[PDB]
Amino acid sequence: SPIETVPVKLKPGMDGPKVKQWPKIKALVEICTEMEKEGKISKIGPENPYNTPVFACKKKRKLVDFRELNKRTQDFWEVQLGIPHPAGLKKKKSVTVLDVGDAYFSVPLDEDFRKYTAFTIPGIRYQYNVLPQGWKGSPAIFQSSMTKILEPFKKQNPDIVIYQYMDDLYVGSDLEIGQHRTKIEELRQHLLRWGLTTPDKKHQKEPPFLWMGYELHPDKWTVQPIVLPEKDSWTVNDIQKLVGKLNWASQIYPGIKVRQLSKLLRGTKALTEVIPLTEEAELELAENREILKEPVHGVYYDPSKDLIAEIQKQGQGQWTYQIYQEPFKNLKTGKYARMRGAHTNDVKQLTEAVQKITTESIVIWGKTPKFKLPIQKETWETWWTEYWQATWIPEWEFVNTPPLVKLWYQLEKEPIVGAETFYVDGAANRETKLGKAGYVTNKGRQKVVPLTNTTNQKTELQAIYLALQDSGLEVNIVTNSQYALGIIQAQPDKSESELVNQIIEQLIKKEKVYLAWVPAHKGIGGNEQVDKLVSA
Amino acid sequence: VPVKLKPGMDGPKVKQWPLTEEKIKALVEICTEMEKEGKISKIGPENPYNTPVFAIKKKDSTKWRKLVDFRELNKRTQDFWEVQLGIPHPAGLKKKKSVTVLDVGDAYFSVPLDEDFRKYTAFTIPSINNETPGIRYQYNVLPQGWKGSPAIFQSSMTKILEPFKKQNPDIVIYQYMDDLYVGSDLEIGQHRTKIEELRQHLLRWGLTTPYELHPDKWTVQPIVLPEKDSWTVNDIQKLVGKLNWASQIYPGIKVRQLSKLLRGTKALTEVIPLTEEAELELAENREILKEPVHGVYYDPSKDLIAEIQKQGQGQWTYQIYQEPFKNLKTGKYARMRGAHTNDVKQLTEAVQKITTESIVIWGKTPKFKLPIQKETWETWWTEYWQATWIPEWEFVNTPPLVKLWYQ
DNA sequence: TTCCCCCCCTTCGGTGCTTTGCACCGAAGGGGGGG
Ligand SMILES: Cn1c(Cn2ccc(C(F)(F)F)c(Oc3cc(Cl)cc(C#N)c3)c2=O)n[nH]c1=O
Repeated sequence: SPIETVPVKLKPGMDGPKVKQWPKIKALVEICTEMEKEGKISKIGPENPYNTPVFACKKKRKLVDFRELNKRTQDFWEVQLGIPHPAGLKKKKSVTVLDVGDAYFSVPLDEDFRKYTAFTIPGIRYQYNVLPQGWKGSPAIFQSSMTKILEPFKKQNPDIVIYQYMDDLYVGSDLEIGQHRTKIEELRQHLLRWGLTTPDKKHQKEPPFLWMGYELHPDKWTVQPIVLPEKDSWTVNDIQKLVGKLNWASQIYPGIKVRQLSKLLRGTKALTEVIPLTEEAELELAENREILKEPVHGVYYDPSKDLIAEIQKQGQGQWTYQIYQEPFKNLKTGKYARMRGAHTNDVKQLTEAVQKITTESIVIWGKTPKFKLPIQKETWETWWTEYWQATWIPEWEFVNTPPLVKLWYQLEKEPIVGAETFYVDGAANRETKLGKAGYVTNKGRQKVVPLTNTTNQKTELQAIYLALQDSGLEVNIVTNSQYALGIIQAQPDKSESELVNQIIEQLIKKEKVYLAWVPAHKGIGGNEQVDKLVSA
Repeated sequence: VPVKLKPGMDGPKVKQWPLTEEKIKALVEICTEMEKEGKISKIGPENPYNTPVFAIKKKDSTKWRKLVDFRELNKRTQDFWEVQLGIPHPAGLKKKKSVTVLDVGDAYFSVPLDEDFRKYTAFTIPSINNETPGIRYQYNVLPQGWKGSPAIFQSSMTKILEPFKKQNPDIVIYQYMDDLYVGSDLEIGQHRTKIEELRQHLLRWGLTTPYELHPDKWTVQPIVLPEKDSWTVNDIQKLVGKLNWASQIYPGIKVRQLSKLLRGTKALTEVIPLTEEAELELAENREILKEPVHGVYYDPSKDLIAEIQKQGQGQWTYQIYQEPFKNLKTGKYARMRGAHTNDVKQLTEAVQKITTESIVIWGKTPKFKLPIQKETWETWWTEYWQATWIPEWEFVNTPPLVKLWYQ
């Protein structure tokens, strides 16, 4: 019965909502009378003109419209910072899942705020004497009251482990099941002392247990069956559902790719047009279904051992990790396909995936795993020593299984003897949006090509392109644009722009390349000539 | 002591980053004892404000200290820190000989906090695997890290220091956050005993209180030019580019005779002999670079920006400036202890050294421009941090291709 | 006349330079998980 109230107010500068009164009157009150029998709903006089849009559903159901009150209620901090994950659950000998019913209907709301959650059925005006369903502050207040109730019991019993998630308790113990039933009985009695009507035998469970897409067996765990829709005419909505289901199922199924399935979503107009699939997307979906065809399982945590988060590369910006504590007995499986930045190579994506796995594992288990990256230590040293950022990877070993990540081409550090030198430049007019890109070598050979709808950066990159076309194996390109040199220095593998892609395709073939920057419009050797050519 | 926000700003609403199990279960065992003796009291959902919190280990003392990220609450209540009362920076501390750093944070654990303001200083201890909702807390006594606390305790600290200051006026006393800089001209052997005497005197005031930094060694480094007899075309091009880039910072820089020296489309490698006119021009340029930059002055109204570059081989460079292309200070940091351990480490002690230098010299922490990706910094900057302050930083993404400070 | 928490991709706007294009980041829209 007694639960201490929590202060609740409104955002300053306005009163409660007041929507027009609505003109069921006796049949629906019978349901509400039962609430008035216990004390869920009270009697409000005409001195409280606040009103909310009433609404009644037929349950297969007062779905009250709170949106104005929901908007004007003061800010409540969202203390639920995540969702418990099965892979972080320690193997408990005895388990019991309690589903607290009448959760929001047994927490008293503060007397000052009661008048705002009004209800109009004309007389008698209703007000929610308890925590309303769908209100903004209901989850936080209920969760904090549950924590305040459950803290003394957890202090009394240290070996009992209780996971709370909104309106549900999950209790585990190393005790024998005969004593575990007893301990659950004292837990239920203590909970019922405070007015919470915890079920005694109706909803208590025995293995397997069920949670959000989570079947929990005595010594394993798995997702609930993910049925991927099968159809011949896929619209965008079905593609979105497919992508979501595959992303959810990737938590335990290894080897999932959804990049080509999502690429079809690009360019669509509305949520109804039918987008035909390609061969890439169809093959990827067939592979996903045929790897999802067999059942796979996870394992629970074990603090006595060390996590080991392997990483593999599935080709063209897709990575997969299998966090485990025992070989071939996974704890968790994931995937990293996010590509940030328009110009990156494989090592940058690998270290991004490493940081992602580190933060996920700190969230879930509490300690960073021992990575086994598919990268040679010498390659990582070469990358991180000669690069302008501060890249780190916590602790790792090497995995000798291809495909293997490595740097592709190495720009030379010093000018190379006996090889040709090219002076490239491009210029594009601001208004006409037309330009020209050209180069002058040391032998006096000059070549220029007009270009259309290419700006200064574009035409500078095309000048680099011509220099790489017309040169030999070794070459020294000299530029005056900072952007071009910056793009080519970071040693990218692939880029969203195709011009950078072909530049990289040529840099792969060349044996030795050196790029040097010189200031523009200041008369440095061949810059005058290559600017006179583009100044025509 | 009433405390108020700056009107028209919402309170701190920053989310808590995930923490290691060791850090979480040390934070819990610190916060329990803090709550037992009234320092912090639990709070409910109705408090909509939150600031991060995380555990560090100072000087590897095997014990754990608790930092609360107050970088936003300070930005809100800068009025209580710069308008109400802020201690002016002693101008003589720039030229001092040796300074020691002490912590008087525990001395701040006695002054009660403003009754209305407490609800803003709320933090949250997370839980592993989201087992239970994060245990929330709020502060009841003055907090260690908020710039309002030095403003409140300035009078009390001054009354504490008046006997020792009067007895020994030679030492210069400065206070930033809850840290104290004591600056002595005495010998190194006696300076330590004098600092121990100061600590004992602080103890004798009923307030408990728990390194020989030498400010005078900090001088603006001069940018240097290459020097060799056989100047290749590529090296002459690099020199001309460097002179162009330095023409902004030094108005007297002139590069014209070398421009006439490079006329033909010559190869970058073949040696081009350098005449006597260019030798005279190089000598004059080095003479100009011998003098320091002219025109840089410190304006307390504007903010300090500190840029960091990585030169590889465990070398970093920093430039503290207010108006762009006019560096208020330049430097270089190098340590082989980080490289054997990590690389974000090197950056972390680099930031600590820069911020300590700027507090001692100017009197306020710079806004950093780190050369690091945000995720790999926010993940790992708590494992090596050891200073009870946290300067504001922004991350750079465009590569600083210039890197002409060390060519 | 359902409220939120969390993840993933895609598109839009702000933002700072690289300076008027280009490359970042975050916030919004779909999906997924239900509680
Ligand atoms: C099955 N199982 C286990 C695994 N296990 C271990 C500890 C707990 C604890 F009581 F701590 F919550 C469990 O209760 C939960 C927790 C969560 Cl997030 C979801 C669900 C569901 N549906 C049940 C639990 O399922 N150990 N031994 C055994 O048979």
